Amino acid sequence: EASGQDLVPAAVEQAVPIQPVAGAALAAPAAGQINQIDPWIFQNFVQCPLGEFSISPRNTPGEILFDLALGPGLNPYLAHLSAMYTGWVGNMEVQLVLAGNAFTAGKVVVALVPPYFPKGSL
Amino acid sequence: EQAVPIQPVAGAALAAPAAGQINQIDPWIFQNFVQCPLGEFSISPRNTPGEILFDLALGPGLNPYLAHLSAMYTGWVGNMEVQLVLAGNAFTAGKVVVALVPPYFPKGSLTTAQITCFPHVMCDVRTLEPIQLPLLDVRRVLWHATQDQEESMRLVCMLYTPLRTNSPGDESFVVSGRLLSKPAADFNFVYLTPPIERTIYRMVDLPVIQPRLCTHARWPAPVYGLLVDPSLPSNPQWQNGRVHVDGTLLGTTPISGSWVSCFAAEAAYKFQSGTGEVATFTLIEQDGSAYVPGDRAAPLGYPDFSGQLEIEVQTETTKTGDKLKVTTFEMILGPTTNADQAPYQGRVFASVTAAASLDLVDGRVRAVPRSIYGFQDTIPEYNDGLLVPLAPPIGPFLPGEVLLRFRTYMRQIDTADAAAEAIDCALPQEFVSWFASNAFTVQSEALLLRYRNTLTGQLLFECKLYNEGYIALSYSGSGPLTFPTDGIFEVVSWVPRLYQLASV
Amino acid sequence: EASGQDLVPAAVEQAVPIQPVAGAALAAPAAGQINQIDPWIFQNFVQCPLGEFSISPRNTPGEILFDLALGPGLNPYLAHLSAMYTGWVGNMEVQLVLAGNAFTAGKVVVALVPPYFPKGSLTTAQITCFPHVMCDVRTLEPIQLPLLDVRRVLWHATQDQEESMRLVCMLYTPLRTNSPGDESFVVSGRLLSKPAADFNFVYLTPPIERTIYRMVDLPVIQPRLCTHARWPAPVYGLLVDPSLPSNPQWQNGRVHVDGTLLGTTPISGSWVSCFAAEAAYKFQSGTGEVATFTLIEQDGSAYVPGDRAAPLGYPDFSGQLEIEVQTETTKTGDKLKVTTFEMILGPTTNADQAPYQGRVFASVTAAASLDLVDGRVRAVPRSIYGFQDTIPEYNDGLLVPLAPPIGPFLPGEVLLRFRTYMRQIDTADAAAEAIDCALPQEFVSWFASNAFTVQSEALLLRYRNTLTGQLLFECKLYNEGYIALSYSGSGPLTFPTDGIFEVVSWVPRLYQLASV
Amino acid sequence: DGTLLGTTPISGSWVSCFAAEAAYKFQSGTGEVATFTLIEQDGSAYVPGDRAAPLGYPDFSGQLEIEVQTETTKTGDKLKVTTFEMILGPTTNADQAPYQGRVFASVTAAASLDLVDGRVRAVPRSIYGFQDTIP
Repeated sequence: EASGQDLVPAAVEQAVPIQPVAGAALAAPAAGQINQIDPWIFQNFVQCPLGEFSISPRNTPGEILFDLALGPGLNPYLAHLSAMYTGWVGNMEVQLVLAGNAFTAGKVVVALVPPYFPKGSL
Repeated sequence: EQAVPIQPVAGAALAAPAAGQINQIDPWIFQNFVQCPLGEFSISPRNTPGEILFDLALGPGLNPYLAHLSAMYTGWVGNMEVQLVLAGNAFTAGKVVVALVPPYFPKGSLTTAQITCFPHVMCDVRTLEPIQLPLLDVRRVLWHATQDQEESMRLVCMLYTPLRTNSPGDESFVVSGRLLSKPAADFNFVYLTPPIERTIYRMVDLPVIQPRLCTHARWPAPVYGLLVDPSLPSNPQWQNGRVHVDGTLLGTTPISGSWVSCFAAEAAYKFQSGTGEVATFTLIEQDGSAYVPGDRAAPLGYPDFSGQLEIEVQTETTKTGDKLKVTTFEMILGPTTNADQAPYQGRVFASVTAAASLDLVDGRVRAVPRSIYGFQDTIPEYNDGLLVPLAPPIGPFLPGEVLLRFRTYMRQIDTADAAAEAIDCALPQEFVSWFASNAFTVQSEALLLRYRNTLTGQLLFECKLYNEGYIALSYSGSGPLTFPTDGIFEVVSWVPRLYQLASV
Repeated sequence: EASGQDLVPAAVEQAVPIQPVAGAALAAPAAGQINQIDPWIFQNFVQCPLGEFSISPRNTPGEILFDLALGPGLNPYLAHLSAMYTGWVGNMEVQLVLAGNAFTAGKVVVALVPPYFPKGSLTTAQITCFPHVMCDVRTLEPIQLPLLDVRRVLWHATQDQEESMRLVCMLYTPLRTNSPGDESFVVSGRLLSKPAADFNFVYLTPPIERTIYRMVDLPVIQPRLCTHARWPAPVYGLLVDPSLPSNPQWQNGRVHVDGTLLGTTPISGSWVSCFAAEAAYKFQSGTGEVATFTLIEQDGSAYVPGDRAAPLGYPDFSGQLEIEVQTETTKTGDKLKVTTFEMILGPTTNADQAPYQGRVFASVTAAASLDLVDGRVRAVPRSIYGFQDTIPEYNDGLLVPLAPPIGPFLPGEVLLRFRTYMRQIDTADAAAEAIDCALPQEFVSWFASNAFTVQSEALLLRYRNTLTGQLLFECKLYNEGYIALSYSGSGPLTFPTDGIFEVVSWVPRLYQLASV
Repeated sequence: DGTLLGTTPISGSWVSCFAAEAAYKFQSGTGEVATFTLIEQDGSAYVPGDRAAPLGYPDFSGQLEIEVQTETTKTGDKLKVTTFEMILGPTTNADQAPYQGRVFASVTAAASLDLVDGRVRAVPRSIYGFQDTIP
């Protein structure tokens, strides 16, 4: 552990109110080919293409920090396998590493905006 | 946390026997906190203990899945459940007290010993997790009605003990807090009803028209650019283009855009051996309705700028061959120490400079302005020399806010002045005839407008619309800054009048 | 929980060595009436009248922070129920909220001093011999501690007479800060309190009006509308200024908090800076008309030399002032007429100017003899020539008993002046000079006609601008009828005149205010 | 219950006196003439409402001698408190508009008593021809 605990260690995936969602079990009988991705990609996390952002004190409230859309463009692998295949399915797990100095404050909110929502202001 | 001395309070089990239906709620609302945007605050080391940070009442307006869901139903009844997040780190100190004031209480100032005699929690500014606490529904009628802002249990949050922290040279460490709120287990709506749109829960949405096309409000000519100018008078009392957000029409503002700067009247033409053909118009509202001296300083549409202007009038001349003809006249608006221009009473004297006794005929007239002379952005003489009930000056801006302008240009006769200096209004007429044609209900004090470019999408500034009918903009420059005139105004939310914008 | 735990969270009532004490079980058979107090008062704590204190690094060790005595004056309820009943009993529970920044140090000690102990010194050597508790000025939670009722009579009376178990604390070892820049964190305290298991009142009497636990009500009227107490003119703006003398002894607009007048403060708003007198008009070949005014109270009652240095309402500045007088002259055709006299205050090298004895003089530059018959008349001012805000010669040049100077202030506190301007007759410049009182005349006429009971040393005020609803400053009000405000700037500082002074809570003298 | 009928001022000093912006001229007849534009005594502006006059305006007829502070532009004199002769009753000839905020005052001075414009409050010095009827 670090030293010390005048920080706030959120290690728990907070409870988001959204049902589970079926992945490549709705595309197995309608994509005429068997496919799997190397089972050692599912093991370690890895930085997205768009990986970095900064929260500087000049950023007012409301400035979208990182607006990243689900797809193969969220790994260096899944975006480099997705040049062979034509199409994808399924879920994903995203980490978020923001561990600012112990002399800071202020809070961010992450919102799983659904499809077909007009891009723009938010 | 949520240990306050209040008995449980029943809802939707006390108003079911006397309510036709008891409708339920999409059960994915009971599992998602939402924020009422007047539930934000920012403590700062320079805040004396006793300020009221947020004061908000129970209702369906605290949760935009209810402010909208309450257009289909007649009445609501039940509890809510709120939580407060304080964003402070472990090097701060100083308490904050949240109190559940009951729903019949003389509003006003509560000194820091009167906010703790209520039921209340006290919590530090070093608490990570949200401070959950319930918002029960203490009422006396069975179930409230949705189209009726009636009293209900309020939350008040007071800075009990000042903040004590260090702070760098920028920007002095505000401890910001937010509030969120979701329906409790038994918040039910009562009677289903065809959804009427103009219920009293509606963000005041502004017309989607670029300020370059909207018709100006003080001179009949399109807008030619909007700008800020801290050098010009910062508290003018123009009498046109003055509409409160909640619909009312301050001053002499007309609901058209064509009534502006032009009056209708019954004309009285008579010849004199001096200036010639003088005219004494007895005023009237343009549409035809008679005019009586009332609370507004002049008939609807009269000008509100001092200086000489000519008017164009159709005169049914009784000569031979020249039956009908539009001629120009000459009228003086300013005091000028000799002029019986009493619009407040309904008499305006306009003359010409003609040597012939051209025999006009009296009758109804509407007088469109043709050109100003010696323009002065100050009040004409609405009475002979006395006072007159007029609209109060625009304001008051927070320290570090300047009025937004909507500049148009006007015709002008002169001899050496070439630059066409001209007038500006607070809101283009397409906003006046839009706030008077909806009668929006007004939530607190000011909307957080935003002027977005239509194609690039990038913001330009965050103007704050004060519902007394103007648009303040945070600014610190020295000279008049000019903005692009091809964006779009769009609202964001309500906001407390103590809000601080982003400097431009 | 907070973040984090480099603080010290004393949540436990420390063990005080004192037996339990029976409350309203010794007054049940000797108070011929059943009584209970609303059972929802026993549930939540609530701030006392005297609730606030401050531990600033300047406070040496030994300075008593809060010395509060057990009684009904320790809740806003128990002090508002105790206007009906006559007498109380029983225990109480007091909290103590001192949660200073995590960069402080220093410790306080709280000692349940028993009754019949001589009030006064209580130095830092004999505050630990009592049954005490030591607590750090960093403690996070509130620190509960009891306040039992040690007594020898069954139930005390509800007049301040009785003596009960005070609960005094003391800045044991001083507060010193540790953060690396130009700031020491004054730790503010709070004090919440609730009646114990068996507090109870005894006999039910009529809720008399002028009772003893009226907190304070300052009149809800803007300083812009009030009337000045040193010149018949409205108030035109309040401000703070260190440049001017910060210890004057104005003999007008000087009332205690409990109404006791001081010096020569009138009760009217019209009696101000004027006087009634039996006139004596004569003529001589020099200046002309001479009036030997024999002073008399403005209402008509005869003047007498007393402790106050002048008749009620006599002007307490220095300089030449004109005067309006309604006189009935003998000249035919013009009998009744108002005329203007002139009177010079202060030393004049010809000074039988004894407003204390009862004689003053006026002189009009009349050519002929203004044949004016002597007569009782009042004299209202119209203009001042040589203004000097200092005490005039109340005797010829001798000593005269008068009101003490406005003080004393803490280090860094300035008098808060309600300022007005008076008509001026001068020759060179055109800046009408300014006079200023400590309390507008409405406050004097209000305190004089209410007779509150001051509790400890001062009332912590505020200033709520009613238009917008934001505070403006945190000014403290001493009992000697002046409003001290903490301030550090060099030039003056003017405040708006729409605020509503509202009392917040009692407070000792050592309360370090919030600078502006 | 606190309501303020009529035009009663709160401060006990606003009574029977009014503040106004002055505008002196000197006609060659009666003498100086000041056309006071009335203003609420605290300073805030005036608007014709439902009370008869600004707060504190006197409600008794009779020619009233006011005493007012003024400033002159002559030599050796900078400030001086002078008097005026205001008429309060109907007087059968006066463009007096206490409701609209315009009141006349004059003196008897053959010379041109030059005075600079400004803001002045007219406390009443003396009355003459008193009547207890509304002006």
